[PDB]
Amino acid sequence: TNLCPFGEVFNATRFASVYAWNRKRISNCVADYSVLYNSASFSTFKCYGVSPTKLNDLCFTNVYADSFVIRGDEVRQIAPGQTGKIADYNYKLPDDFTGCVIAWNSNNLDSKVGGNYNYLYRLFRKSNLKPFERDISTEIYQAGSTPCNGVEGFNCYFPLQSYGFQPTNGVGYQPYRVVVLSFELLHAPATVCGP
Amino acid sequence: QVQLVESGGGSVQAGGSLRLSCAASGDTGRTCNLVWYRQAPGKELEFVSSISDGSTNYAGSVKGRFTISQDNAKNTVYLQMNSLKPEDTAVYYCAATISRTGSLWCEEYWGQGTQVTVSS
Ligand SMILES: *[C@@H]1O[C@H](CO)[C@@H](O)[C@H](O)[C@H]1NC(C)=O
Repeated sequence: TNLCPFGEVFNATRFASVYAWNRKRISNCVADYSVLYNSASFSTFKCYGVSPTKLNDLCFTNVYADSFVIRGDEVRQIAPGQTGKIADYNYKLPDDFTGCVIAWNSNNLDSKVGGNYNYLYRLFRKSNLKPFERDISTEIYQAGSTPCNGVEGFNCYFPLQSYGFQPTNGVGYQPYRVVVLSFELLHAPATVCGP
Repeated sequence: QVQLVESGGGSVQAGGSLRLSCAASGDTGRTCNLVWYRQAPGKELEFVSSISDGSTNYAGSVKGRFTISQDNAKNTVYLQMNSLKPEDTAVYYCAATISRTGSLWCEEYWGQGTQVTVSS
């Protein structure tokens, strides 16, 4: 009965840029999801394919915890069936997702005077990501008929852009930390259970 | 336990040169890629150059003047900056995606920045 190490995910001092989202595998442990659900710190707590009322009564083969920073008005893209720059090019949930999405405002940690440089997102991609796909490449995006030949400029775009979070931004443009919990059930022994 | 440490910034006269270094240390595994960016305060972070598995790219404004290279024997990438111009003044940052021992996931790390100031 070791307790699941969710603190390492939720309380990490730095989070990943969404294009380079992080994942931690959680297994062989007991989780009290009510602590997360009841925390006043989280302004989003939305589950799909499972009801919150059941989280402490179920066992799963593995839980994955993916985490990253996006801007507030993009949190809505972290849900099945959604679209936009984040869902299309950065982090994509599947239609049949079973899991929960948890988010909170991180303006106090993730903005900087003069604009934070640390948090980037992919702005251009030739096709949409498949669910749970990850793209950390930085090839020049060729927007037109002229080959870019490894040089950024007209019609030749570097594909990642900084959010530039500044503490004075409006709330929709402020950083939010996001943790996505996936509940995986395989034909294998369950290892992560509620209490 | 991976860290990126920059070195090499400073003040130079227009036309001069500097060489920046971005050195990875700790429980490093494979580097998937590495990007040099620059930002002056309040301005949007700007792409400068990147390198991945030997392929390189550059901002149009620095192509021909700056060269990115991977050290043939060290966990370090250099940015050689020649023919410097006042417009090159900024804090330069490296960012890399690197897996750590025990993992196949390349995770993002950032250097601490180095000021470059070019005066006319
Ligand atoms: C994060 O840290 C706080 C304060 O140390 C702690 O009370 C909380 O349980 C942690 N969150 C987790 C483990 O999800």
